[PDB]
Amino acid sequence: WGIHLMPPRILVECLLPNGMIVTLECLREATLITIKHELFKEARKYPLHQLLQDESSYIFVSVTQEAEREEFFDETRRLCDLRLFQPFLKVIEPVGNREEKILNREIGFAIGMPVCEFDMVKDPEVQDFRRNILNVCKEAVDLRDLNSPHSRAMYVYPPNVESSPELPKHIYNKLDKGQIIVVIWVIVSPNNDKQKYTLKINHDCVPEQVIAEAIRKKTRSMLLSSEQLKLCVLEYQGKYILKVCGCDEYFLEKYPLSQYKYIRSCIMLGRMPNLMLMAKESLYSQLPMDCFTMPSYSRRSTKSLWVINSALRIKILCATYVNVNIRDIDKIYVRTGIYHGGEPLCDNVNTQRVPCSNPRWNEWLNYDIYIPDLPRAARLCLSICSVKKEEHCPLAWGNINLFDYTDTLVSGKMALNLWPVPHGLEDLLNPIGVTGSNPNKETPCLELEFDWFSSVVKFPDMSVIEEHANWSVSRRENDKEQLKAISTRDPLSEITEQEKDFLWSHRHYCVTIPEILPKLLLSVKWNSRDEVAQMYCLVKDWPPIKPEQAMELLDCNYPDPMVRGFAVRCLEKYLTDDKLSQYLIQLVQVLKYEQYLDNLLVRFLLKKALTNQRIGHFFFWHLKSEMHNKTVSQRFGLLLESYCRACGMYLKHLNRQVEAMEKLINLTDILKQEKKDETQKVQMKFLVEQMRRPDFMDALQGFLSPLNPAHQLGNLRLEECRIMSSAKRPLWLNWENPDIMSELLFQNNEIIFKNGDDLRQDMLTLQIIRIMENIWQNQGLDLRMLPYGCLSIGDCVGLIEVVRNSHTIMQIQCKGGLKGALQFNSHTLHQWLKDKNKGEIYDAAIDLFTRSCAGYCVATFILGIGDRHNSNIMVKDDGQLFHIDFGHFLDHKKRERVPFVLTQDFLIVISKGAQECTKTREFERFQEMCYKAYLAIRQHANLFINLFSMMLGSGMPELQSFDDIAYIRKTLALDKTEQEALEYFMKQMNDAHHGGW
Amino acid sequence: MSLQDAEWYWGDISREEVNEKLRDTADGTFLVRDASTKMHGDYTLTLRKGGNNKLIKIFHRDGKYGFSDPLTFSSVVELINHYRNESLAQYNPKLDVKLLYPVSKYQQDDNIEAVGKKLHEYNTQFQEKSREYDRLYEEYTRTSQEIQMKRTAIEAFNETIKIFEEQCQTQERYSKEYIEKFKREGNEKEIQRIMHNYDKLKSRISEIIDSRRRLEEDLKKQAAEYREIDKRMNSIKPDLIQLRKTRDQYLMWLTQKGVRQKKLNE
Repeated sequence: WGIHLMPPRILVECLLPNGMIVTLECLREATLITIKHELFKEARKYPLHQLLQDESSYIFVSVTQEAEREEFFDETRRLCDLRLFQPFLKVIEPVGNREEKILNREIGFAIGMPVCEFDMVKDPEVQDFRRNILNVCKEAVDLRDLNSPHSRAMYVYPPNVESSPELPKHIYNKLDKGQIIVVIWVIVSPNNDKQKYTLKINHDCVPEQVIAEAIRKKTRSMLLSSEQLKLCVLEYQGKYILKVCGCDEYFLEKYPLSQYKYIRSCIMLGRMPNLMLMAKESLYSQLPMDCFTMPSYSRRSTKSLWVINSALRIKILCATYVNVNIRDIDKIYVRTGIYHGGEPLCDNVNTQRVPCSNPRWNEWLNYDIYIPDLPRAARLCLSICSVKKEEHCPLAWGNINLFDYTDTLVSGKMALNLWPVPHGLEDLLNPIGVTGSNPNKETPCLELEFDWFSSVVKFPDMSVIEEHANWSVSRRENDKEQLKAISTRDPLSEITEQEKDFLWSHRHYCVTIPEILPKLLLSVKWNSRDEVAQMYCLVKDWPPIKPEQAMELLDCNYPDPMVRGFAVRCLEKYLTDDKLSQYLIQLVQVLKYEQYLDNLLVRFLLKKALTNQRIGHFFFWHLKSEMHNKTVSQRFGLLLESYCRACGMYLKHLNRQVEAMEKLINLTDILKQEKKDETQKVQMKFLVEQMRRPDFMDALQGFLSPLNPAHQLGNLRLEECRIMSSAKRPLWLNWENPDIMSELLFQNNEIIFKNGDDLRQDMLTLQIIRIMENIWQNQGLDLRMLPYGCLSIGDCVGLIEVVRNSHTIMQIQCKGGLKGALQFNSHTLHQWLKDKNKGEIYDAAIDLFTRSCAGYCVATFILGIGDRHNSNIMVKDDGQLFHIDFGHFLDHKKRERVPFVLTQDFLIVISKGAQECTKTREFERFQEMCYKAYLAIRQHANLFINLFSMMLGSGMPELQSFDDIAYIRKTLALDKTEQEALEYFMKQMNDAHHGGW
Repeated sequence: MSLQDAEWYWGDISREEVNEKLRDTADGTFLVRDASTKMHGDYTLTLRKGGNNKLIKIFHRDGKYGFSDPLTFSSVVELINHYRNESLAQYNPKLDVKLLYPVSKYQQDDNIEAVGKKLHEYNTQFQEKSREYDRLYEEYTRTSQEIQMKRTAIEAFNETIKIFEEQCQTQERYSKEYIEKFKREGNEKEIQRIMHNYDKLKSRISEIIDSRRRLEEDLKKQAAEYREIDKRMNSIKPDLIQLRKTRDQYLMWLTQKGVRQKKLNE
């Protein structure tokens, strides 16, 4: 195709059913009804017109740029929007239901691949999944249509609330004797001028009580009977709801007003809550009805594993398409291992070494494991390695589940297309990689053969396993201090064989301390039928644990389906929709570790995603952003299908987002590769020209922000849009806020669209920063951080929320003057804050600068973030300091680093312009903030380590193995006492600043 | 005879470093560290069994050592030597393996400024060949992207041709009988209009198979460059780890006397 845009008029070749073909000149913008009608008016000039019916009996088909033979049922669509590979149309008679096909097209646009590609999949697991997961779709659709229209509004506009109503006393103390004042607004005229009604109310009033005080204040002089007032209250309670001014957030549920996140922030920031009084019928009006039509594809002797008396045995036959220099290396061989998660169940075994030019072994490999001892989650990890001291390295890897999704043991010959080795991985095998076969062509194909035991073999039912447990089991103070001691240690603590079998010995006394379950499970001999059978019984009746603990059991160290099932049941019962929406990035990544498409976790996530459109929004984008990765493209694809097929009318909005982003990447691709030989000034005059296009304007205007769909993006401010002066040249974008009362929130919605570098390192750090900020607030430390919005929407492409009224400290240094010889004046920053915080607010700006500065020192040190400099350190006009561009973390490349060094510029702000900054009382108070913040993270180090370990399979090179996470165990000094940790933190800070600590 | 001189005692190296020194090694291989706690008296034994690295706590209680409450060893050296001959089944039948292979703490065989110079060039060799591989990796993925998109374009050509070929079969079906009538009616003009269009259909279809061929040829030659880029990457990957191994040992060999020379060298 290779055409950016069709000319205004083009020649399309139309293939008529009588055999003729007609070259029809037609407008680019022309719709198919226009094309089909004028075609059959042109067809009359060609032979064999008698054989043609009325155009009503035909539709067009063609081949898209995705190689899809698409039937253009939706004839309202525009020629230039069809994604045509070639400008031709084949007239045909329509067949099949029209709604399924027009819906599948818009689903394919959303998920990024034609849905028909799923129909042509051999794998039975793929066809069973998309069939069987439809039940989760219907039970979620039924659950939102029940109790309409309120239930539907709760799905599309769910309450944005904190996890608990109780205000931390730090926040309650800002209230005026436990009360907050709010201004409630009303649009009163057609011209849309507004009225104000200011109230003072208890912080824990529910929205309906706020409605009651508003109508009471308005009717104070009406002389209402006590009952006549209540009728007015009932009326306005049942007729109106409250909306946040400037954004699409509504208070539709009777939570205490102080736990709605918008208002708890107004209490935190001391701002003035602005709420619009809205007629709830006017809200239900903008919620069109949507339905879940069951798709078309929803239609249409064994023995036990525990009776095979033999050791495991697998045959390695040959390989193909192996790419290696026959003259540079010596030989190749196949390395194999039997794994249960990350732990090999038995010692590995290799084939014999063979010349590169003849990859052929035909070897039976014997493994030191008795088949009945195989755990259910057992899997074969293998690779093809080269050899040339003696040094090895892998050429291509591949993993296989010894049991399929039907509980059967693999048997017979099997071909396995291998995957490339991930960048920077020297390990010979890749057990944490996905089980599957590379769909790419000409990839090295390794052929194997599994034993056939005269019949299909199945894993024993749980009924038989508990029998064997009872059969195998038949064959105090200082101890309970050990159990409580080992429970305390972090997830990645060293547990010795002495501690393991001690835990396994007291496995029954462990139930009294349920959070010990991760340690105990790691002590089980998973390569023994006996121990596993007993552990299943403990898990069956294990006391539930809190979600932040169960999330550990979903990482790559716990593959057993009974452990994960227990973990998932902990989440669906204890994980609030708030903390689900906060950890969603990890819960989506641990889907990769799942052995099978159909599991309890994915069904859990999909359900909550289809019953809470807030988490369903990022549930879609985190999956869509990774659809380029072929290793997971199929799983995430089928999952996206199920979602987009039942999410409701929100699909129409998602497509406007996907289409808008698609034109930002197409445009930015042209500027970075087609028009690369030009500077900024000449690229700007080209940028605006493309943005002047109507089609571009119609697409990029009037849609929802992917960073937060509550923000509507109205018309563009072209004059404010630009291409930024950075190496990768991103786009600075500015929309108007079309809210009726945008003037009360923000009229400028500014986002940076960046295409070039990977953004999911920043999503994680920004997520991490938000976590540690939240626990600091809840522990009395008011260290305001700024986890701005960042979202990866594709392969090295995403969006970044820009902070209003902020500058880099470099930009600020340039506002001042020079002092030393060719040296900026250290006092420029302080003079800048003074200039913008004159008077009594000065003591506040320095307090906000000191507190935020303390939080970013601790956060950056713990995480080993890339070195800070004056162009990635920023400070608000407000005085708040924050960082940007969290490129690397955990010390990525080649000592205990300190990336954020307090130059003199910051100290002369903290010390309010003194000379002996390190000796002032103001600086000693800043140090007290850091120490408390650091120790506060140490006492929450478990959930931070679990968050990183759940991201190991993400593919981020900064962390590939559990060893990479050890950096955090070092900066937090988890193998030492709190006192040794405090002393350690001071040590590193002192060395970095050459004294003071 | 002292623990400080034993080949298998590595001091305060990291758990992450013994994992690297034991990967893919044989059963019985073992090391000994100062426990990660870094507290006086405590040590941790790590031996390989069944493809894993088992951790064993060396307890210390009143000048004697051992794995259990009967601490029957006056020194940590005699404890390791006893099990270098007897099997660990004596402690735990689940193990049943003796310490067969220690990981010696010196193996590889001029002024400090000379080795500091030799380090400066060995590192430059490593750092510049690391840029070699990083360049091939981006050309490897840049080529991978262009290939799988050319494959879908060919499949698109395959679908268009299939559509244009059934068009020729429908033209020949519904035109046969009408051409046979126009010929005995003596109507040569209408037969010429039917063949004029048919010849145009038969011409465009050939222009399409030509575009498909020209792409098929363009893809086959790029798919070969892909395999060659993979060859030379697999040739650089082993050399790159080799040059990295000499870099780190030269760095630690020099860290014993030249902490400030490395500070200025790199």
